Amino acid sequence: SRWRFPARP
Amino acid sequence: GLKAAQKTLFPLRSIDDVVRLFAAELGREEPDLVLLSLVLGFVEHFLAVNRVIPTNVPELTFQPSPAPDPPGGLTYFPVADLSIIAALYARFTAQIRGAVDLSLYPREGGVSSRELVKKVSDVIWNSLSRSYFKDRAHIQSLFSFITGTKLDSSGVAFAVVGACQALGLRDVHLALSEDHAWVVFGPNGEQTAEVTWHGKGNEDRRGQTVNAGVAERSWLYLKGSYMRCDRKMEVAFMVCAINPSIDLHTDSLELLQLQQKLLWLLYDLGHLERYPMALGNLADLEELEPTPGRPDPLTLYHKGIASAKTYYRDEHIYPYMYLAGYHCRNRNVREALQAWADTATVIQDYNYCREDEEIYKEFFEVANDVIPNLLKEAASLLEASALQDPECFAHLLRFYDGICKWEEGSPTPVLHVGWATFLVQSLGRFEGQVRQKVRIVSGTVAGTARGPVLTFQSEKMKGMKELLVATKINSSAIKLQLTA
Repeated sequence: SRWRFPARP
Repeated sequence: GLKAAQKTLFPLRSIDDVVRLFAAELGREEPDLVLLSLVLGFVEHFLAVNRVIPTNVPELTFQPSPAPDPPGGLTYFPVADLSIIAALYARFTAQIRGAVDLSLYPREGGVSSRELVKKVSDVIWNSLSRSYFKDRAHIQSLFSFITGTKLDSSGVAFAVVGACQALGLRDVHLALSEDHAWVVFGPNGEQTAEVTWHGKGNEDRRGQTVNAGVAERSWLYLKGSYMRCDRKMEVAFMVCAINPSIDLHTDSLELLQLQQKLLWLLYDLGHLERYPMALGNLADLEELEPTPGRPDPLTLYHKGIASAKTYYRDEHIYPYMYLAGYHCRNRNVREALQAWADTATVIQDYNYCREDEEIYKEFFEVANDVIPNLLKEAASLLEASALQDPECFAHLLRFYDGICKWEEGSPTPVLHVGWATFLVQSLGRFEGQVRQKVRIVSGTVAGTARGPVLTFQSEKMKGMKELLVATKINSSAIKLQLTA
């Protein structure tokens, strides 16, 4: 994961 | 600039030492986000971003300790000199108090002007770098902001809020939907502001209000049931923003332990109570590396859904997605299809809008990849059951129902021909003997005086309650119905 919205599943 | 009661807790030489700063900063009335972000960012940097140890920087030191599993001899940790951390703190505060002066912003007893907020916003926004990709890893913290000027979408909103704490404004807070961030402020915190961009498109609505997005019933804004944070919740967000990814396939052990522990800390302090997604993250963590004396993952996913229903009108999608995942990964088709249906049950009272692309893709994967793959796998496990339970067939149907209802009253159409092939194919994955044991009733009498049952809510799914229960699935027909 490079960047996903924080706390996303 | 820093208080003495905070300085004393330095320097940090282990994951534990870090937890102390958080448990101690969390016990004050105004936890310092700027301080906690810097520490986190600092730590995450030498652990995930640049792991090679510099030997020419007498100011930066590392701390040896026994490595977790039998594998390895010694592990190294970046010692957080008080000097280094305080230097960054001061640099941040200078940019702020030095680029905005509260001299001209009369606050009538504990409120902040919309002009002040929109200013602090601009201050941070214009401080941003010109040359960088907005989706890259490890630019969420203020350590990133102050150091390289790089910040990601959500990280910008966090910065704006931290900046306001630095200026003394204690009414400005982080507002969190499932895919967006903005700022809330005012007396009783009902006034809102947009501070960061959304999606690939640099399209911002800065200075504008969320009222329009809440109005149009889009999932980005959760029909107004989005999170309104407090200092404590914003610290949680921060912990959840920790990105333990070293590489596409590699993860930092220390950063995982760190984030896992800090979530418990927050859980025991009860600060996870109104943060469903946090409960989810904590859960997923545990599944992989459980800690002794703590509840099961499954326990946690539910405490997460409980929170959604209690404090957010059960209008959140992810607490189900989280759970459906757990089962799917743990090969429990029945329980999985159940939760995916529960998901569509929420999405059905929304509208698919321009900015809701992320959740669209999340259903598209489930509907077209993940589910047709649990079924494909199931059609081979009995041949060597659940593929023969009507209730599961209902779950699947209810799932599609919700997605159909969702589409209703929407700008952009959800369903297209490509959704059909996997509906047809997933139906065919169930024997007619079973697809007929499901009672598709509309309604016997309403109210009350003084196989399994299933009622559709979508006019689309209603018109097909017969084709879905045939012995021969009319491919051509279900297609031309699903899309209209």
